[PDB]
Amino acid sequence: QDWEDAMETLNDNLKVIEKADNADQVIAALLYMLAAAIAAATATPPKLEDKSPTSEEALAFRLGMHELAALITKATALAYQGLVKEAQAAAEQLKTTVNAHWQKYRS
Amino acid sequence: QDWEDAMETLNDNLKVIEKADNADQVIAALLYMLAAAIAAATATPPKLEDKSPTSEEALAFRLGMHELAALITKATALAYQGLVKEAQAAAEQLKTTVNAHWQKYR
Amino acid sequence: QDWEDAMETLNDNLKVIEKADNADQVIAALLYMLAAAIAAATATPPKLEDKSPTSEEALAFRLGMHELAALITKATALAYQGLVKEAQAAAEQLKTTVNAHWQKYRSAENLYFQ
Ligand SMILES: [Ca+2]
Ligand SMILES: [Ca+2]
Ligand SMILES: [Ca+2]
Ligand SMILES: [Cl-]
Ligand SMILES: [Cl-]
Ligand SMILES: [Zn+2]
Repeated sequence: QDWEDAMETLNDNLKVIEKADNADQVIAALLYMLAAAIAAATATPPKLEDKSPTSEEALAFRLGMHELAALITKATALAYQGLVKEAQAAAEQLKTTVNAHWQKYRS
Repeated sequence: QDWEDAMETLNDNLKVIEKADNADQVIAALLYMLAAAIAAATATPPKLEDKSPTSEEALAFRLGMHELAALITKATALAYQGLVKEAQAAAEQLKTTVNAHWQKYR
Repeated sequence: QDWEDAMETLNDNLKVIEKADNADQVIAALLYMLAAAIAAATATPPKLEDKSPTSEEALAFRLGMHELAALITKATALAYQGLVKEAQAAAEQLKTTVNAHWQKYRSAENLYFQ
């Protein structure tokens, strides 16, 4: 379970959420995303492979992954309330923040 | 994410929890609190604007927010078991922790 | 005592999961585990009592606790889907990682000079 694997899991579950039809499928997908976001914050992306883990740059990376976890959790709260369309809209929005982090640290 | 709005979200959802009649209302509110607590730990509160992000003081702030997330999650477990009164009581203790954190870092 | 207490909570709920008969029992236990894993990442284990909290070694400990939280959350996703046997199997795998972390960071005082 490396960083790219966690990012792939985020991508795959975003596509599941977009096609889902009920709250339970959305919530399951968001829980898998939350697990991947937490895992990604413990992993080292390509751009940081030889950086000091206590560097400001590495801390910023980990905080960015926590930002994703916060957005995923808020979308989970919406879906738990039965606001499924709202949770799907929230997932579509956080896709862009996930993409920002993916593009910043990949390769 | 910004720290002040996360604190407001925590405060708002504590009041939702106090008024709640069933476990699902409590769980949803706790999930909004958990998202806010996670978000708050990625921000720099006013008291830390003059400190390095890698400082001991900034780490203590982020660990404090993680402590809050841990308490929220435990209250969520209680509410998931249908222990609404116990979850509301855990949330009352949560309020003290949130208040203290707000006063320390505002 | 905070770190040891959280490790005890993890172990206690792994047994709950092993004995569970439905998804809701597993989910509640995993949520208690997730709370304990998050709490443990704010604690200082015996092996780190003399180290700077901003040290690389303290950070590696906190990341190891986050690794547990990620595994617990994945098991929660399985149980939320109703895949109870699968979540219980994930929890058994989790026990191995919990034990590894416990052995790494617990006090080794009883083994000194053996
Ligand atoms: Ca892959
Ligand atoms: Ca791989
Ligand atoms: Ca406002
Ligand atoms: Cl976290
Ligand atoms: Cl037992
Ligand atoms: Zn964290």
